[PDB]
Amino acid sequence: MKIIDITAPIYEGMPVYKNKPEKQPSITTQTNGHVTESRICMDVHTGTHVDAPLHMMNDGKTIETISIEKLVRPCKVIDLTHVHEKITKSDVENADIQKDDFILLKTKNSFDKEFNFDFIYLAEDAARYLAEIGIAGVGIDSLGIERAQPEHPTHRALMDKDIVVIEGLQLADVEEGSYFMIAAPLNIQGTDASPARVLLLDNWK
Amino acid sequence: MKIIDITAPIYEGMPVYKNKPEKQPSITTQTNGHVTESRICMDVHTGTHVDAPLHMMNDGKTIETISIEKLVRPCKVIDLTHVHEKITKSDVENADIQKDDFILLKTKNSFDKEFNFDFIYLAEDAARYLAEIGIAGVGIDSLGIERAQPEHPTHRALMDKDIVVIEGLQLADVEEGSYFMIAAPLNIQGTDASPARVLLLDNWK
Ligand SMILES: [Mn+2]
Ligand SMILES: [Mn+2]
Ligand SMILES: [Mn+2]
Ligand SMILES: [Mn+2]
Repeated sequence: MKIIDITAPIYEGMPVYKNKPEKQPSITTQTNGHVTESRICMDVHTGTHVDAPLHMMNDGKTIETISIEKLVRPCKVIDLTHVHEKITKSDVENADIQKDDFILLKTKNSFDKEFNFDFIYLAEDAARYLAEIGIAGVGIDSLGIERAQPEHPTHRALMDKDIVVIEGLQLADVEEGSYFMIAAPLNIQGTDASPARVLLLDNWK
Repeated sequence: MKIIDITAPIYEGMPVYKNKPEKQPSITTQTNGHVTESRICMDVHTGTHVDAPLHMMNDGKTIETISIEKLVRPCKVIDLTHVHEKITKSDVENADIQKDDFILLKTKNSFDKEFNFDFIYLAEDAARYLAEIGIAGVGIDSLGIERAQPEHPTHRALMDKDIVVIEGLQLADVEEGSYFMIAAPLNIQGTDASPARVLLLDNWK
């Protein structure tokens, strides 16, 4: 029984989207004696997080409306580290991908220590498939699940079929295969996302 | 397989320590058409959270040094909702509490939906016993594990023997007995605590 921690470290200087200074977290501390107490400011879309429909809608469901039963369940890691530029319907047709599947995608982003602007992303063609195939949720090892797609069709195509999106996974030391996924978000209410601790278990039970 | 969410909701207006209005979380939201994006600010000791040795020491370990192997593991939920004022050595001698047990304390705090200044707490006599018995960790259904104790002897007795302190649990709907605990902290580096999503499973094997 090994736990693989596939969560991104949160710290000032961490890889953030487009390396934008304002997307960086701040931690303030105070030590009155031996008592050390901190406060953290962070974008909900920081490192390992779970997107909610409200991101890409407006009467969109929040983080809260997505049940823990959908996040603390079995999952399948798909190795797409052979993929260049973007994941296409081709790369996900040939994989074991059924209805109510939670698929985590290990791509060459798992191996970038700093932000890469040309990160492998889930194209609309790939997402529209995944939606009509009837997957439960998709995780990507990238802070955003899509780029170079204005009107955000990838995102919109998942959250339309209430498919939970997990961004910011660190899947370097993970082998393609089925695992017990623990995707535990901060119990934030009414928001477009929540930062998450995502663990894999080799439970094989 | 039933998950029990024993994590407090995080929202402006939530119960915080002594109702200090500065300990309240903040959130800023932005809406370019249908993209919605948020930023949270919160005390790392807000609601359900894991304490680190740093709080109550300085050479003491930060919230990245408590491994997930001792936070995502079998737990014992002990009923002490018959206890008044404070938990004592007598109150934790009678219970099936063993070395390397992770013990979550259900008390009258779970049935308090607002902060109460007279909260049940773990007293030094009890925290010392649990320290020399060799428990792996103790969870409390109060935002703080002690009060009316200057020098913080309960904290220190436990963070001294690398015993983990988990605070802010919501154990009203939780029957005394064994569970699988997922105490999944936000992966913030070099801090005195980190907010946690704590889940309880009934897998029993
Ligand atoms: Mn995002
Ligand atoms: Mn997104
Ligand atoms: Mn605390
Ligand atoms: Mn504390």
